[PDB]
Amino acid sequence: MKVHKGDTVLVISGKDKGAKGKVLQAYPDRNRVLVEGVNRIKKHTATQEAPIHVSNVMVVDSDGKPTRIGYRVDEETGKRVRISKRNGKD
Amino acid sequence: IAAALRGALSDRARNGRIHAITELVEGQNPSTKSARAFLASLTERKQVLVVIGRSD
RNA sequence: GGAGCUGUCAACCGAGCGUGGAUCCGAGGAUUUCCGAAUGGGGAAACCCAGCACGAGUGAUGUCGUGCUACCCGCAUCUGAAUAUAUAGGGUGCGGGAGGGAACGCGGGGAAGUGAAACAUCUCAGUACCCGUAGGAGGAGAAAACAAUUGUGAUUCCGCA
RNA sequence: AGGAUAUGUCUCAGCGCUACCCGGCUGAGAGGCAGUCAGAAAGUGUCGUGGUUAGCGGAAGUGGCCUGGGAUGGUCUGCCGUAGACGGUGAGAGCCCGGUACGCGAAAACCCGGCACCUGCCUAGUAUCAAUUCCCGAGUAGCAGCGGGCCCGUGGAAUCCGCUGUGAAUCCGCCGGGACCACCCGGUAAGCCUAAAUACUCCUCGAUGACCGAUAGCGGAUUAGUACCGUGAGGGAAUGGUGAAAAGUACCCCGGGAGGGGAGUGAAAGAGUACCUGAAACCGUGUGCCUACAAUCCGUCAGAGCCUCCUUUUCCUCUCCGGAGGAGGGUGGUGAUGGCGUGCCUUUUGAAGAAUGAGCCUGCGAGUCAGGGACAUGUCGCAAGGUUAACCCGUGUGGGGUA
RNA sequence: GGGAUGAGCUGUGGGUAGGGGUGAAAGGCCAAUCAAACUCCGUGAUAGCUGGUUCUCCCCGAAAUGCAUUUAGGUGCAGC
RNA sequence: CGCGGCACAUCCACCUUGUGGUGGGUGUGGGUAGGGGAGCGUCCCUCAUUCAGCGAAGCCACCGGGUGACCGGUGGUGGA
Ligand SMILES: [Mg+2]
Ligand SMILES: [Mg+2]
Ligand SMILES: [Mg+2]
Ligand SMILES: [Mg+2]
Ligand SMILES: [Mg+2]
Ligand SMILES: [Mg+2]
Ligand SMILES: [Mg+2]
Ligand SMILES: [Mg+2]
Ligand SMILES: [Mg+2]
Ligand SMILES: [Mg+2]
Ligand SMILES: [Mg+2]
Ligand SMILES: [Mg+2]
Ligand SMILES: [Mg+2]
Ligand SMILES: [Mg+2]
Ligand SMILES: [Mg+2]
Ligand SMILES: [Mg+2]
Ligand SMILES: [Mg+2]
Ligand SMILES: [Mg+2]
Ligand SMILES: [Mg+2]
Ligand SMILES: [Mg+2]
Ligand SMILES: [Mg+2]
Ligand SMILES: [Mg+2]
Ligand SMILES: [Mg+2]
Ligand SMILES: [Mg+2]
Ligand SMILES: [Mg+2]
Ligand SMILES: [Mg+2]
Ligand SMILES: [Mg+2]
Ligand SMILES: [Mg+2]
Ligand SMILES: [Mg+2]
Ligand SMILES: [Mg+2]
Ligand SMILES: [Mg+2]
Ligand SMILES: [Mg+2]
Ligand SMILES: [Mg+2]
Ligand SMILES: [Mg+2]
Ligand SMILES: [Mg+2]
Ligand SMILES: [Mg+2]
Ligand SMILES: [Mg+2]
Ligand SMILES: [Mg+2]
Ligand SMILES: [Mg+2]
Ligand SMILES: [Mg+2]
Ligand SMILES: [Mg+2]
Ligand SMILES: [Mg+2]
Ligand SMILES: [Mg+2]
Ligand SMILES: [Mg+2]
Ligand SMILES: [Mg+2]
Ligand SMILES: [Mg+2]
Ligand SMILES: [Mg+2]
Ligand SMILES: [Mg+2]
Ligand SMILES: [Mg+2]
Ligand SMILES: [Mg+2]
Ligand SMILES: [Mg+2]
Ligand SMILES: [Mg+2]
Ligand SMILES: [Mg+2]
Ligand SMILES: [Mg+2]
Ligand SMILES: [Mg+2]
Ligand SMILES: [Mg+2]
Ligand SMILES: [Mg+2]
Repeated sequence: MKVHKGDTVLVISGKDKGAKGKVLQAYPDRNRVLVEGVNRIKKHTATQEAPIHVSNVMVVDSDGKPTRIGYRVDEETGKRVRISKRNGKD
Repeated sequence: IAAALRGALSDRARNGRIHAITELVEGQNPSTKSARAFLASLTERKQVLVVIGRSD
């Protein structure tokens, strides 16, 4: 996916609309991610997070506002890279 | 078949729904924005039949 | 191709791998037990017992690994029984075949129910089925043809008639 | 074919006995042409804006307010579009995601095409005359017997094919023109090869559906040719749905457990792994009326009395009350009692019939389709004319097409 | 109750297959089926015979006779 | 026979004076086989329009409606 484990994201839909966290783990097969401090869950002993759909998060461009992900043709050395739109650099 | 088509076109023309244009986009490249602006200039109704040559 | 992964029912774990490019996708190659046309011989398919040659192992028998060893047909060679010419046959060395596959093709064999308000000619129907044999298609195909007083000009398939 | 008039792709060498004319043959070289083909067969290279087998990029809303668990809904606004195909995401998304329009992308293998290599073929016979001779596919044609098949069922039975017998001719020949004969016309059997237009789908990709939606659609959405049945060949099932997310109920109590109650999660547990919705038959529990002196196709008409809830009166006037009750009226439930009254279907002259079928509920289960078919009608177009079939061109349902 | 040293009984292995087998013979038996087994296919066999055939209203409304019939419980034509 | 509602056919007068309606007379309206005419309900598609998480479908109850098949309103349950 375009969202990676180390990234910081903005929740754009759901109960936690407007929360900022970093991805903890990604599930490409399920298209879900674990963002820290979102949609917490009251499990039973004897409040962790549950994954949300990757469609519901947008990658913060590390320069302010969230953005959609594009790819600039690097390589140039030696493979492709993942950049921003809306002031694209990453 | 031909009589029915002629009658339908006659009804359209009689109500004044036949329009004639030179071409849709003054350039040589497609542009839906300007084409839609031109069609909206011609018409404010939903269903429009555009008859243009097969080479355009 | 680019950050996660160790398939699924189907989770629980355990233990690990990954930007020095994993998991994943494509192509080519390697390995490929035993049965099966099954083909060393046998056999109640998936089991049993060999021969030859070359290596391994043992104090030596035992044991192990790898190749080859069915039958028929064609070609080339050596031999030529009863028997003389010779042939049948035999040895050797090269090639090939066998079996499977849903439909479609060509050649051959060929029902009955049923219809005839009974039934045998007739129909059903050259259908079902069976046998032989293909190919990507096949078959047919270049006038010992039609036509009829004019003429057309290999075959196939479609529409009329 | 063979004879008389006429001559050499170009050269060289050899041979055709010797000196010569005319040559002819073989080998080589020089040219021309063709080629993986029916017309001869393989292989080595090299090159494709060539193709197939992985893929990649790809525009535009974190917009306000309302409802909501959640916005993809409503209502205001902004934008892209060669992209408003389709699907997913917590509810109808062109702008959130995979993608779509469009455009790039191949180490290698395979396929196709080109250019070479390579392989092969072409080394004078053209024309005129002569019209004597030879040749033109043999156990064949023909004929007869018995059959097969043709519109043709043996018929006057041609043409074609098989077995048996008999058995020719080579152009002044032979065969066909529906018995057969004469004339005319057509053709040249008994040797081989041959693309395309045609048929099909186990299979692989890409789409589509006035197709099905779990008793349907494949037998098979579920272990499916499985379980199971049969010695065997064979036969052959049934079984999908929590929720957006497992957040799948910690802890306490009764209980051996199972199960439950309280808490807790969740928008909802009126979603608790026996889980979406949750009908009917069927089985309870509570409650209003009736029923233990009566003979009942079980209903229908008449009908008292109870019970329930609304309302017009005279009263508790406490009345702002609210209605206790009384009188009337009306809903709804029940039905003491009176009359009338022989189930439904099929099939029959005639059935309540002691003739047939049905235990009950739910689901499924029977005049359909094809064809320029036939007849007759309603309606529409054109009209002494009407109309095309195959087929051709078009993303289509459109335009041509006179047989 | 009959036979119980015999034309005996029985185990293991084998053979005969459907107009065929086998039968000290009953049309007996041939996988709980036999006056022609079973399975699949022809095949959705055929049946002048039995049964079934699903919503509504409005108008009209029969026949059970004649002739013929390999016909008589079917059909054709007439009659209605 | 009386009074009221419906339908078919026909006659008499108008509106397109039979495409069909309007008004009044008159006659008719049991029905199996069977013939003819007009309709209800279910599903899918197209065109237009209109509702729906402020709650669709389905199901249940009650109150109503039409000449019939049947229809509507309200509430409950439910979740597209
Ligand atoms: Mg691999
Ligand atoms: Mg491989
Ligand atoms: Mg063997
Ligand atoms: Mg053997
Ligand atoms: Mg000898
Ligand atoms: Mg073979
Ligand atoms: Mg017969
Ligand atoms: Mg018969
Ligand atoms: Mg019969
Ligand atoms: Mg082949
Ligand atoms: Mg061929
Ligand atoms: Mg992509
Ligand atoms: Mg709110
Ligand atoms: Mg959606
Ligand atoms: Mg969509
Ligand atoms: Mg989303
Ligand atoms: Mg014949
Ligand atoms: Mg004949
Ligand atoms: Mg002969
Ligand atoms: Mg003749
Ligand atoms: Mg000849
Ligand atoms: Mg041939
Ligand atoms: Mg061909
Ligand atoms: Mg099924
Ligand atoms: Mg269901
Ligand atoms: Mg078994
Ligand atoms: Mg709660
Ligand atoms: Mg609910
Ligand atoms: Mg629920
Ligand atoms: Mg249940
Ligand atoms: Mg339920
Ligand atoms: Mg009493
Ligand atoms: Mg009595
Ligand atoms: Mg009574
Ligand atoms: Mg009585
Ligand atoms: Mg009787
Ligand atoms: Mg009875
Ligand atoms: Mg009885
Ligand atoms: Mg009786
Ligand atoms: Mg009886
Ligand atoms: Mg009877
Ligand atoms: Mg019974
Ligand atoms: Mg039809
Ligand atoms: Mg007509
Ligand atoms: Mg045996
Ligand atoms: Mg007897
Ligand atoms: Mg038996
Ligand atoms: Mg038999
Ligand atoms: Mg028999
Ligand atoms: Mg048949
Ligand atoms: Mg009557
Ligand atoms: Mg009547
Ligand atoms: Mg009737
Ligand atoms: Mg809600
Ligand atoms: Mg529906
Ligand atoms: Mg309602
Ligand atoms: Mg409802």
